Amino acid sequence: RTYLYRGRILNLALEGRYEIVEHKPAVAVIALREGRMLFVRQMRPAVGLAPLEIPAGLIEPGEDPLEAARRQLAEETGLSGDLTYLFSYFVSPGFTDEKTHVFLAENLKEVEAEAIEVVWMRPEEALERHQRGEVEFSATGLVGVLYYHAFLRG
Amino acid sequence: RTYLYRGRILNLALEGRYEIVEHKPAVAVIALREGRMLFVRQMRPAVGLAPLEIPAGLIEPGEDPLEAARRQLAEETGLSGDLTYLFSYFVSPGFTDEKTHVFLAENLKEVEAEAIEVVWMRPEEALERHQRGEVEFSATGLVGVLYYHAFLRG
Ligand SMILES: [Mg+2]
Ligand SMILES: [Mg+2]
Repeated sequence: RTYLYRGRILNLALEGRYEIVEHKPAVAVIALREGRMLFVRQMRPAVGLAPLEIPAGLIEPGEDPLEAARRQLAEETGLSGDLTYLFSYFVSPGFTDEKTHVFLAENLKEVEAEAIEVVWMRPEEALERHQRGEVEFSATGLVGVLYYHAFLRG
Repeated sequence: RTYLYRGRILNLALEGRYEIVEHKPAVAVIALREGRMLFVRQMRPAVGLAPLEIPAGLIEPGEDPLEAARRQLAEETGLSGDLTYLFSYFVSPGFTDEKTHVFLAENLKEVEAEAIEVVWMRPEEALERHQRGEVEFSATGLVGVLYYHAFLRG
């Protein structure tokens, strides 16, 4: 593997003819309260709009997935809860190695009081708005919505 | 936006301090038959392993999402079916603009008879194997699994 670029959040390398973007692993947190899911929105220059996502971020040096999940939840929403590991996925294995570890958060407590907008919304409504073309989803946002519809309903 | 690299499936640009990877949009197809979901696996140099995915691929010039979905299903699995658009998502809006359009395929018919391995598997079993750390998921594979558990069960 030969490198063409070493950046802040990514490296661009060539492995033969394959173009590979190395990227730090990430975490995402699914949280439900009173039937609303905890979504967040922020300007995303890469896409030119603010898609509906769930608390997420990169895992930093020294941190493991669970710890990063805690930090991202607190830094983006000011909350903490009991986290449980759910599953993981590669965002787009065809060109990048970014892997995302998803956690479920329960018994949320506000521990703190912005570039990131906190958007509490019933998953049913998020799905409907998307179907109506009013909002876009990030992989984490869609995963949160589908996960809810599959195992957390009522 | 200034470009540092123009490749085959991606461009690397800088928008101020933001590192942005331009990528063609993609499609993914969820298909269930006799309780098994249509997964596919292939060597993915970017991740160094073969994660569990569902039929997917890039949308080529002149093609719209629905047409690309048809092609990817036929080229990777040799099947065709009645496709319905479900939803879309940005794989990782923090650095790339790759957007994936997901479709549901029903009434599958084999129209044709490999780098891509066809893996029919009950979603329940795919989820269990993943939980056991025996298989990894791509975003498309996980989305397929969660979608099934949420709206196609029985
Ligand atoms: Mg961070
Ligand atoms: Mg193709």
